[PDB]
Amino acid sequence: RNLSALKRHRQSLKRRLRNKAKKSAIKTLSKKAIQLAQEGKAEEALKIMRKAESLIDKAAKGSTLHKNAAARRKSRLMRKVRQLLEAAGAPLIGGGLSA
Amino acid sequence: MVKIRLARFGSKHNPHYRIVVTDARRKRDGKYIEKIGYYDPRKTTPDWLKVDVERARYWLSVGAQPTDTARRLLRQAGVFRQE
Amino acid sequence: PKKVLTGVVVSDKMQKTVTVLVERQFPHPLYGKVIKRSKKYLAHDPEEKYKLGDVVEIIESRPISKRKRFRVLRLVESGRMDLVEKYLIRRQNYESLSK
Amino acid sequence: GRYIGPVCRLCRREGVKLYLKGERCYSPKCAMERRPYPPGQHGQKRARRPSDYAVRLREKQKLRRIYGISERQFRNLFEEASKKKGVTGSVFLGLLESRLDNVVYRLGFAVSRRQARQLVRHGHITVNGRRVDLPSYRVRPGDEIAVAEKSRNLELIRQNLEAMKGRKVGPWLSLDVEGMKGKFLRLPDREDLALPVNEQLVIEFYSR
RNA sequence: UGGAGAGUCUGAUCCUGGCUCAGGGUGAACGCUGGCGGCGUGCCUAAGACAUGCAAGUCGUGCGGGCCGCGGGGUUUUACUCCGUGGUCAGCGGCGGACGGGUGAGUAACGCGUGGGUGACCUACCCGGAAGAGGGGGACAACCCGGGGAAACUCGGGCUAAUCCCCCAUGUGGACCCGCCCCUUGGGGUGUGUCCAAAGGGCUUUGCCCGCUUCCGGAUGGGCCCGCGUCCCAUCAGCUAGUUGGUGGGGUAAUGGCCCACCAAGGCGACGACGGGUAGCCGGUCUGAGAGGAUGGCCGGCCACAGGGGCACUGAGACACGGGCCCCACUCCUACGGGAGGCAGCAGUUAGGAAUCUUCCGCAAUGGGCGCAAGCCUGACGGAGCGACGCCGCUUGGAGGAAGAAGCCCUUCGGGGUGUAAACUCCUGAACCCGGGACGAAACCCCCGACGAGGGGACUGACGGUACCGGGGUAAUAGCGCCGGCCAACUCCGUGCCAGCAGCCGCGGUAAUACGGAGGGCGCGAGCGUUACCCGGAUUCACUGGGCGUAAAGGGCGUGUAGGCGGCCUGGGGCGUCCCAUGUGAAAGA
Ligand SMILES: [Mg+2]
Ligand SMILES: [Mg+2]
Ligand SMILES: [Mg+2]
Ligand SMILES: [Mg+2]
Ligand SMILES: [Mg+2]
Ligand SMILES: [Mg+2]
Ligand SMILES: [Mg+2]
Ligand SMILES: [Mg+2]
Ligand SMILES: [Mg+2]
Ligand SMILES: [Mg+2]
Ligand SMILES: [Mg+2]
Ligand SMILES: [Mg+2]
Ligand SMILES: [Mg+2]
Ligand SMILES: [Mg+2]
Ligand SMILES: [Mg+2]
Ligand SMILES: [Mg+2]
Ligand SMILES: [Mg+2]
Ligand SMILES: [Mg+2]
Ligand SMILES: [Mg+2]
Ligand SMILES: [Mg+2]
Ligand SMILES: [Mg+2]
Ligand SMILES: [Mg+2]
Ligand SMILES: [Mg+2]
Ligand SMILES: [Mg+2]
Ligand SMILES: [Mg+2]
Ligand SMILES: [Mg+2]
Ligand SMILES: [Mg+2]
Ligand SMILES: [Mg+2]
Ligand SMILES: [Mg+2]
Ligand SMILES: [Mg+2]
Ligand SMILES: [Mg+2]
Ligand SMILES: [Mg+2]
Ligand SMILES: [Mg+2]
Ligand SMILES: [Mg+2]
Ligand SMILES: [Mg+2]
Ligand SMILES: [Mg+2]
Ligand SMILES: [Mg+2]
Ligand SMILES: [Mg+2]
Ligand SMILES: [Mg+2]
Ligand SMILES: [Mg+2]
Ligand SMILES: [Mg+2]
Ligand SMILES: [Mg+2]
Ligand SMILES: [Mg+2]
Ligand SMILES: [Mg+2]
Ligand SMILES: [Mg+2]
Ligand SMILES: [Mg+2]
Ligand SMILES: [Mg+2]
Ligand SMILES: [Mg+2]
Ligand SMILES: [Mg+2]
Ligand SMILES: [Mg+2]
Ligand SMILES: [Mg+2]
Ligand SMILES: [Mg+2]
Ligand SMILES: [Mg+2]
Ligand SMILES: [Mg+2]
Ligand SMILES: [Mg+2]
Ligand SMILES: [Mg+2]
Ligand SMILES: [Mg+2]
Ligand SMILES: [Mg+2]
Ligand SMILES: [Mg+2]
Ligand SMILES: [Mg+2]
Ligand SMILES: [Mg+2]
Ligand SMILES: [Mg+2]
Ligand SMILES: [Mg+2]
Ligand SMILES: [Mg+2]
Ligand SMILES: [Mg+2]
Ligand SMILES: [Mg+2]
Ligand SMILES: [Mg+2]
Ligand SMILES: [Mg+2]
Ligand SMILES: [Mg+2]
Ligand SMILES: [Mg+2]
Ligand SMILES: [Mg+2]
Ligand SMILES: [Mg+2]
Ligand SMILES: [Mg+2]
Ligand SMILES: [Mg+2]
Ligand SMILES: [Mg+2]
Ligand SMILES: [Mg+2]
Ligand SMILES: [Mg+2]
Ligand SMILES: [Mg+2]
Ligand SMILES: [Mg+2]
Ligand SMILES: [Mg+2]
Ligand SMILES: [Mg+2]
Ligand SMILES: [Mg+2]
Ligand SMILES: [Mg+2]
Ligand SMILES: [Mg+2]
Ligand SMILES: [Mg+2]
Ligand SMILES: [Mg+2]
Ligand SMILES: [Mg+2]
Ligand SMILES: [Mg+2]
Ligand SMILES: [Mg+2]
Ligand SMILES: [Mg+2]
Ligand SMILES: [Mg+2]
Ligand SMILES: [Mg+2]
Ligand SMILES: [Mg+2]
Ligand SMILES: [Mg+2]
Ligand SMILES: [Mg+2]
Ligand SMILES: [Mg+2]
Ligand SMILES: [Mg+2]
Ligand SMILES: [Mg+2]
Ligand SMILES: [Mg+2]
Ligand SMILES: [Mg+2]
Ligand SMILES: [Mg+2]
Ligand SMILES: [Mg+2]
Ligand SMILES: [Mg+2]
Ligand SMILES: [Mg+2]
Ligand SMILES: [Mg+2]
Ligand SMILES: [Mg+2]
Ligand SMILES: [Mg+2]
Ligand SMILES: [Mg+2]
Ligand SMILES: [Mg+2]
Ligand SMILES: [Mg+2]
Ligand SMILES: [Mg+2]
Ligand SMILES: [Mg+2]
Ligand SMILES: [Zn+2]
Repeated sequence: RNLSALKRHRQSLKRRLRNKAKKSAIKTLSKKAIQLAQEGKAEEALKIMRKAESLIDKAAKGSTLHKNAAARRKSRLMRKVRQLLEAAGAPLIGGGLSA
Repeated sequence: MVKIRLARFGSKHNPHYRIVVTDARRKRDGKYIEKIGYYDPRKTTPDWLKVDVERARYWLSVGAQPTDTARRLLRQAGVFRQE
Repeated sequence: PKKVLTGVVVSDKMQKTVTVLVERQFPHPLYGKVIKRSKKYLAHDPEEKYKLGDVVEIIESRPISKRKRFRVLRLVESGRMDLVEKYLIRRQNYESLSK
Repeated sequence: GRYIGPVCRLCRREGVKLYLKGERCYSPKCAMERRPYPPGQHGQKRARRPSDYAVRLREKQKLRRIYGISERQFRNLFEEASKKKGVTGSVFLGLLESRLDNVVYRLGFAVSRRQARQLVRHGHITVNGRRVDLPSYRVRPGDEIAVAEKSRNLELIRQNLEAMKGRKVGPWLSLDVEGMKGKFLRLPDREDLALPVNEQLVIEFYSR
């Protein structure tokens, strides 16, 4: 009895919280950004879409989103922001997106 | 990682190895990529080792890793001899 | 090579989709006579181009949905309902031989 | 282990002289002399016409019992002959004639078949300088079948080679009598053997 | 290069027709018998339940400590404290526990086979190439302190290191929106904008080794998709609601009703839908003249499962045999509150069964995991053990020996048989004794040379003192079946439709070659018979290769649907068909 492969299980729950935390940040910021895009604030939605992107590409640096999984959310975000930003557009910050 | 190693095809007390390219994860006698030579340890025949070096030289370019015993035999057929 | 087939459209009633009937000739493996089997394929028609009775070339494609792994390449021969009427009549015969 | 027991009783059952006894099959004691009828209580009774299988069966035994081999090694030798290229009939004989124990007798090193078997089995026979103690060992053309110098001083060996003086050997064999050497030149042909056995009969025995 | 038949229905005949036998095969079992060795093989039943032991770890060259001990220091002494070192324990962190090993349950299915698609994708470690590593900040174990519980364990407080975690920078480059260019499904390039990098350790410490980061490519491994092939029942004929498609979204490495909302009403079936039964599939194996039939043990490839069911976490990779959570059945501990388990891993036990092995040796070889290395782990593996379970090789003597002993058996009472067989003469020398005594093993490492090529040197056995060689040397296990025909081998006595034989036809009701024993004979021989099962004979499901007037078999007749089939001439096409080239057809087998 008493194999020390339980050491792996103990680490598994460490990484569990880590991955879980970063994801809940990604989601909460993305929904906050797309809220503003739908609500027409062009600067604030952009200032947030940047941090969402930065948080995404940071999550991929580790073992959370490592694959193109990061790219999907980055892709989906910038589209829905730019789309929702088409209601009296005026892309004020213009930082995150391309001309 | 793809490796170069031996595979036992002889019988009980009569071993005959097939120098072989295979993924390290497959069985030592299981499926393999390419047969690159044979080894008779008991040296029962006049020709108990053959390699086809230029083929073995290919797999070392693409990152095959030979065993200590495989590298020992490859050196004996001059895979690494560079003159 | 992507597998390519040539058959006749027997169904218009779906959206963006046509059912293509591809016959096949081959000798029997033991009794040696030439037998004619046939199999229906669900083809993707994005532009709703092809109609009932059209004879089209079908090609193995990246799956569009369940049961839809083929796209319509080109129209070979247009409008021969005799091939369709052959299929309808056989399908119509199954209302008998039940009870 | 092969058949071991009364031999010149099998000279009688086959109806043909079987020289497995070596000598005394030549002297008028073989029991083929003045007793050609088969053994047993009913040996002197008139024999019924043999069935078509009866003839084929007896012909195989007449051949098998001559070399002194169990049916196991016998059958396997046949199935080997049918696959190889050539006439199944003659090839099978040449394979029997390639038996070391049979070559030893054929070379006159031993008086009989059973005797030549024991000479091999005890290591007295040399094949190309090495000892070979297996009677089933198949001799290839060109191999030298000699006598171990350990045994060259044995009185049984100097006995048989004394009567071999001036004696001729088969056209596919040749022997040096003094140095107790010998050589297997070639596979004998059907004509090279005088064996009183119809081979087509034995083949026909195995089609069933 | 290959093809045998026979018995049986009649008083006799021919034909039809079933049954039966000779042959080969087996993971076999049973009876009697049983000498040696080599190579194979060994729970086919309960995927029933399992005692005990072992089967996955490693790294101090990632980091900080606890305990026990030694030595050297700051001090006059003490207290306290600094440094080095040895053992030992876990902890934090990295890589491996997804390989390897087992099983055949479930699956009739893109599960497998085979040939392809991926412009719809992933791939740790390894190899090639380009580039880079600057500064700062933080926490959790160990440990210390307290509490709860019988236990498993668990709760709270405090300190701390790092190759743990985080921020900023540097932007070789990559990611994303949009535009443009070329390709054509999401491929490649380009522009603007935004976002994204990192870690140190080690010494022979000025340089090199083990590592770290981003990107591109290779190699290997894999995911998904497609054509085709894949057992029986029609006494299963109709099936289907995410079911069929669409738009948009969610999710994934990635397509997709994979999931979700909404819209359309579709999708499948006699070319076998749906249901039911059965079953892992193949390479191959057995058989066969072949076509074919049968089978899938061992070995190799794929798949599926890990007591039953469901579920996710961690990760390059799992929905994970020896990881986690939950429900259920069972077994154990229980302070009745609650816990611990999971041999279809190697042996081994029990149950079931006709039946299936040692709780063995070993890290020496090969292979795998970790490490700079030394080395550690490895019931993978290599070996041994047991079992005639299969295959093969080998012995139980060789030669001389009476017109022929004893005994037994038959007899025409003359004699015949066992039979050169034995006795006995001579030679050899299975076992066993004595000595020598392996190959399988050369690298890793060390030294020279630059840790390269190359050269040089050194340690390293389970099997095993076994194999083998040399010497010595004893005549030294034979069994089982059958003898009426097929089918090879016959007489006597015993028994009287009894006792019994029997694969089929049949024997026995007073002379039985068929019962039972003896003598004798035939067949194989360390085996011989038997039962079961598979193919064969069987052309008896007939593609090769059958039939239906009377033998089994024309539908009571018609109409006509589907399907099958198609007169003569020319021409296009080239689907079937034929030919060449090529790729594939793993290895083993044959
Ligand atoms: Mg660990
Ligand atoms: Mg939230
Ligand atoms: Mg993941
Ligand atoms: Mg693999
Ligand atoms: Mg090279
Ligand atoms: Mg040079
Ligand atoms: Mg040079
Ligand atoms: Mg339509
Ligand atoms: Mg769709
Ligand atoms: Mg198209
Ligand atoms: Mg209907
Ligand atoms: Mg043959
Ligand atoms: Mg040929
Ligand atoms: Mg032949
Ligand atoms: Mg000749
Ligand atoms: Mg035959
Ligand atoms: Mg022939
Ligand atoms: Mg021919
Ligand atoms: Mg020819
Ligand atoms: Mg043939
Ligand atoms: Mg009768
Ligand atoms: Mg008759
Ligand atoms: Mg009749
Ligand atoms: Mg009768
Ligand atoms: Mg018949
Ligand atoms: Mg049989
Ligand atoms: Mg064995
Ligand atoms: Mg089982
Ligand atoms: Mg162990
Ligand atoms: Mg230490
Ligand atoms: Mg002191
Ligand atoms: Mg001092
Ligand atoms: Mg003191
Ligand atoms: Mg210290
Ligand atoms: Mg210490
Ligand atoms: Mg440790
Ligand atoms: Mg595990
Ligand atoms: Mg496995
Ligand atoms: Mg096994
Ligand atoms: Mg089913
Ligand atoms: Mg079905
Ligand atoms: Mg397939
Ligand atoms: Mg299929
Ligand atoms: Mg494939
Ligand atoms: Mg701190
Ligand atoms: Mg710090
Ligand atoms: Mg704490
Ligand atoms: Mg704390
Ligand atoms: Mg930055
Ligand atoms: Mg750039
Ligand atoms: Mg730019
Ligand atoms: Mg740092
Ligand atoms: Mg890091
Ligand atoms: Mg590639
Ligand atoms: Mg099917
Ligand atoms: Mg719905
Ligand atoms: Mg969709
Ligand atoms: Mg709509
Ligand atoms: Mg069909
Ligand atoms: Mg099953
Ligand atoms: Mg065959
Ligand atoms: Mg079949
Ligand atoms: Mg099958
Ligand atoms: Mg298997
Ligand atoms: Mg399950
Ligand atoms: Mg179980
Ligand atoms: Mg389960
Ligand atoms: Mg990992
Ligand atoms: Mg699984
Ligand atoms: Mg287990
Ligand atoms: Mg246990
Ligand atoms: Mg029992
Ligand atoms: Mg065993
Ligand atoms: Mg390494
Ligand atoms: Mg261990
Ligand atoms: Mg083994
Ligand atoms: Mg007498
Ligand atoms: Mg004698
Ligand atoms: Mg002696
Ligand atoms: Mg060695
Ligand atoms: Mg050596
Ligand atoms: Mg070592
Ligand atoms: Mg040096
Ligand atoms: Mg060297
Ligand atoms: Mg030793
Ligand atoms: Mg000796
Ligand atoms: Mg004796
Ligand atoms: Mg017979
Ligand atoms: Mg007879
Ligand atoms: Mg009987
Ligand atoms: Mg009487
Ligand atoms: Mg009578
Ligand atoms: Mg009587
Ligand atoms: Mg009798
Ligand atoms: Mg009797
Ligand atoms: Mg008898
Ligand atoms: Mg034998
Ligand atoms: Mg049969
Ligand atoms: Mg047939
Ligand atoms: Mg036939
Ligand atoms: Mg029948
Ligand atoms: Mg026919
Ligand atoms: Mg024909
Ligand atoms: Mg008929
Ligand atoms: Mg009739
Ligand atoms: Mg009529
Ligand atoms: Mg009728
Ligand atoms: Mg015509
Ligand atoms: Mg036609
Ligand atoms: Mg053509
Ligand atoms: Mg092959
Ligand atoms: Mg070969
Ligand atoms: Zn004689």
